[PDB]
Amino acid sequence: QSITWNNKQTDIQPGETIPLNITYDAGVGNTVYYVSVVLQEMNASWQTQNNYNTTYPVSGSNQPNASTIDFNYTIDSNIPLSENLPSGNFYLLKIFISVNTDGAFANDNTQITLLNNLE
Ligand SMILES: [Ca+2]
Repeated sequence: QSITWNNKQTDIQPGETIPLNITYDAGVGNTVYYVSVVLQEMNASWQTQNNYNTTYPVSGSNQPNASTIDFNYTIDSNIPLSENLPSGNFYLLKIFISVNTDGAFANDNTQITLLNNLE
């Protein structure tokens, strides 16, 4: 199993939408269970502290095991800016595929900065 976010960007302003282009493949012998995108606040040990707006752009049965999709992912306008997080904490855009009913996973989790471009 594999998954890539093909059009990465480093930052986003809360309230904006990221137009994700995502390639995934469940892998030979596997069946896609879902593809999920969720914004996470992490600590310095890469342990999740908060999860925001969990989405499942691929889900259900009869989905293609491998495809490239476009998916608009929104950051709520009131999620705290990166500069206002506790020391060492950061945002990670979790982008991942589950195969075989959560039997195995792969990810293209990508660090992102939430900032206010007016400031
Ligand atoms: Ca990666």
